[PDB]
Amino acid sequence: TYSPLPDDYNCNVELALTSDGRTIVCYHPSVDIPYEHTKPIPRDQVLKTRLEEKVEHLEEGPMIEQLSKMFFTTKHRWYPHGRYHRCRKNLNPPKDR
Amino acid sequence: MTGKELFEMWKIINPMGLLVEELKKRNVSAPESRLTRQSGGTTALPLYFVGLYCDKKLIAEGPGETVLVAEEEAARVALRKLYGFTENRRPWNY
Amino acid sequence: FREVVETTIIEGRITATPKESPNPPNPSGQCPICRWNLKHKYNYDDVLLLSQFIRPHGGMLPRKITGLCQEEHRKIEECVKMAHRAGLLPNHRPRQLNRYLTRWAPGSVKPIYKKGPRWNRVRMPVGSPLLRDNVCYSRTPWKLYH
Amino acid sequence: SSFSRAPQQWATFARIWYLLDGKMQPPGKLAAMASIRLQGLHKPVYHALSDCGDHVVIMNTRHIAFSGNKWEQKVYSSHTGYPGGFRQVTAAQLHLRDPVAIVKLAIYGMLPKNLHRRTMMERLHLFPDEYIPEDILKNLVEELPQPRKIPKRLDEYTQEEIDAFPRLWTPPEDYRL
Amino acid sequence: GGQWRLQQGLAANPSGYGPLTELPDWSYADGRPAPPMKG
Amino acid sequence: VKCTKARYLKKKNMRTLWINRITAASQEHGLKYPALIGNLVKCQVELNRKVLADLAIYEPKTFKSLAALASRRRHEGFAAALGDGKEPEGIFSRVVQYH
Amino acid sequence: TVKIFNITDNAAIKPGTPLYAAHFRPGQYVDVTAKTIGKGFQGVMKRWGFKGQPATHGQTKTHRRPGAVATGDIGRVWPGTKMPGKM
Amino acid sequence: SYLPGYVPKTSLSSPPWPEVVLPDPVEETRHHAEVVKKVNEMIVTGQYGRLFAVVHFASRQWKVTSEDLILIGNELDLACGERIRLEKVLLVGADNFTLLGKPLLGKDLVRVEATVIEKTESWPRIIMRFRKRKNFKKKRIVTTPQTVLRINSIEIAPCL
Amino acid sequence: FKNKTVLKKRCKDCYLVKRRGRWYVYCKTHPRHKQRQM
Ligand SMILES: [Mg+2]
Ligand SMILES: [Mg+2]
Ligand SMILES: [Mg+2]
Ligand SMILES: [Zn+2]
Ligand SMILES: [Zn+2]
Repeated sequence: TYSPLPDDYNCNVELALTSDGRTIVCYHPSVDIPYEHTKPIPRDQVLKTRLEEKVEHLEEGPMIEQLSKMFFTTKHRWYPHGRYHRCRKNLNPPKDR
Repeated sequence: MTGKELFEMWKIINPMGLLVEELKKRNVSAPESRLTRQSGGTTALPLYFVGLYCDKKLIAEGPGETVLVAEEEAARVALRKLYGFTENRRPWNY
Repeated sequence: FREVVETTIIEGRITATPKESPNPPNPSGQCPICRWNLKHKYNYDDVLLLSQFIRPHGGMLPRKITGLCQEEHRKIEECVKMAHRAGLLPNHRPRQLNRYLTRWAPGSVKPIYKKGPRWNRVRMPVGSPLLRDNVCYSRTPWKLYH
Repeated sequence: SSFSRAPQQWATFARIWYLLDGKMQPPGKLAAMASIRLQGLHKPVYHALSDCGDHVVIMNTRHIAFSGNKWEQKVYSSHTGYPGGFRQVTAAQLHLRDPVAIVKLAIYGMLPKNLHRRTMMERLHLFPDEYIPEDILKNLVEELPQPRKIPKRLDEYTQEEIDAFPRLWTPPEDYRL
Repeated sequence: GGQWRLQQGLAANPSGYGPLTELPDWSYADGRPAPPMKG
Repeated sequence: VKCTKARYLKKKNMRTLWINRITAASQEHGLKYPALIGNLVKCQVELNRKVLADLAIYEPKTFKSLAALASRRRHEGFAAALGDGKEPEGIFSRVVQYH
Repeated sequence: TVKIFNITDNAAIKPGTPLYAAHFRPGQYVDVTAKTIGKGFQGVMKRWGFKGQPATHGQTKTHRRPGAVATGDIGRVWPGTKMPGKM
Repeated sequence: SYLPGYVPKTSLSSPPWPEVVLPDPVEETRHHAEVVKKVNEMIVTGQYGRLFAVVHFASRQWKVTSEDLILIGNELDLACGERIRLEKVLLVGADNFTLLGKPLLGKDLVRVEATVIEKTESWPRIIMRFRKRKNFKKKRIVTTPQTVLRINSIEIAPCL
Repeated sequence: FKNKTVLKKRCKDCYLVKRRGRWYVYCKTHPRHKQRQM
């Protein structure tokens, strides 16, 4: 009836000591998300259904405020940069794993 | 082939199709997709964790920015689990 | 208790009175607080105890009648003032800014326009120096000044 | 977890929309947990250049509570930089003008004073009442628990609690009360 | 945890005179002991 | 000169980042950083801050095991402090002795 | 010019409607808003009514200028300082 | 009848933290035995894969797995291409179980095998001292010798 | 009122009241005895 932590969010941690007492053994199988805890996946007569291509060009001000409102950022991220920094940027960065 | 994954070495097109064919040929029910976890949704950067279930039992779960790509990634995870090429599998004995 | 009515005819009657619970854990105590082992174990939240020790109209009962000692009486008085300001006694009323731990009366403090240097800073008092001696249950003591 | 690399990165660095309630909460305790969640310091993948803050939605900011006499003592100062721009308003006056200003200013003071601060502020969302927009309400995950414990007014006590608490003293039978 | 380690007699720094700091770091894969560390 | 002194600053900042991430993971499991660290040292588990943050990120189940172990050691210490007598030492509060 | 008039809900009039001068009546009080006569860039005497400097008695090229614009302790000029500009 | 010491339920009467009762030691010891036996049967069967280990080496702690690389910052008196046994294993873990030493795991339990694959020098590190108006400027350049090891294998044995 | 640091009752009718955070000496019969604490 004792549990050091709740056993319902990541894994079922069971602690143990060996009989000599020199090593600690942890048994932690994962917890699976239940079916009951999930949620189901959400679901011109005479002419062609013409594809609706409109791209209203917006000025720098309205475009930056639209981007900033959509991504919850400030305008300063969207304003451009100069040629000094543009050529300072590393376009072949090192990549690990 | 040490540090690469299955669908970086072997390109596939319809992981859901491959998964349902495998489940049909090993005689279990067709997997049901359900939205296990969800963040955002009305934003431009959502997170969807879609799980694949069989007889009300979880066989896979996968993340994505949309529900469809989350379902596709969950299908890929299920295929890796069935084929045995999983990320925490036993490394090669040299 | 005792009531008086007017109708001119005025008369008083004796009505039913509550009694102490039968077996106190410390029968050798003097005040009811000392008797029931509550010496440092109550705050302004404990409106059950404070409602035992107040009048029907929010005022306070005196010492010769409550049996309280002086330290306990002053502590109950401050707890009752803080409870009244926190609104924890909705039915003990006389005759919107939400508060708790309010030491002074809200219409008598002037705003701190000039805080001092940080060696001579003007602090805002919170709580009560009479309730300074309560049980801490913490490795950091009560902060009486914010 | 056997994910692909791009979905694994998306899952690791995805943003979460936490929900926080006002209703008798100190603005600074609300602000401490809001600043933690807005910076991303609750994540173990935290780094200050990892841009790993999340969205915090605080409601009922009109019903916050100040301990002590801070409603009448605490002064917010600003200066419209014209000669004579110095304004000093009490927390009461500021609350009666703008019912999100106190919580907003507390969170603003607790966030780090760099060029990321206003970005975290624009991921902070404050609403004075129970009303939250529908898009935010479909965005939310995890209503965080309240830092204060709602000391439970006297008339809210059940009769079981009232008669379980013992009567401390005997009143004299001739007192007017 | 230095005062706890002092109370148990296990130094104060875990890099002081314990098995963790005095046992050899490695040995040859067939089982031959390593030449001793200079520290 | 900045390079030469930034070596020291690099070591200090990396320890600060490790403490931050351990704090985050411990608080996700309901513990605090002093609780976790002190009770792991009392459990004689000598994982440092670097590998503790690494386990916080890449092995969440191993970190939850460590957090449950530290929480149990904290509870054993509390129970021994309240008992104050010669009650048995506790399973995880036994100390392995070396000679 | 289009101008926006704040009205209550009971004073709504259909868009596209003509308005005349008998909307107003004699013996009443009105407020009249307009862009004033522009004077261009003007100095402090015409813009702000500064007293300026005397003509004779030794004065060098200073008859129509602002004197000190601030004090010496502040190393700046306060915002809103009256200076030459567009009137 | 109230016991002597009964304090009525107020806010400060009882401690804020919930009361915790630990398991009875003999039943808990049998539980430890059954958990260790289950994990030992898991090791015997082989229901694991991709072990990792936290290993103490060259004053440092490395979280290594199989097929790994670590860069030790000193020479290691070993020829290139040579297999050695890492021994001071603080932790070994897998999916569904981990093993923890106090402070070290026994060498009968876990074996870490690595291989010296490179012995090299670090890029030059500049040490410059400068104090102003006191003519204090010195420059030194060092290169610290280094050894790159590949972690080959992490093997656990049934010994619990 | 007169400002005092030390408030003293100069009559038998003077009474001490703490109002708006300060002590006051009020006298209903000798109004010159009115004192305000500093
Ligand atoms: Mg003139
Ligand atoms: Mg001249
Ligand atoms: Mg002239
Ligand atoms: Zn007493
Ligand atoms: Zn007088």
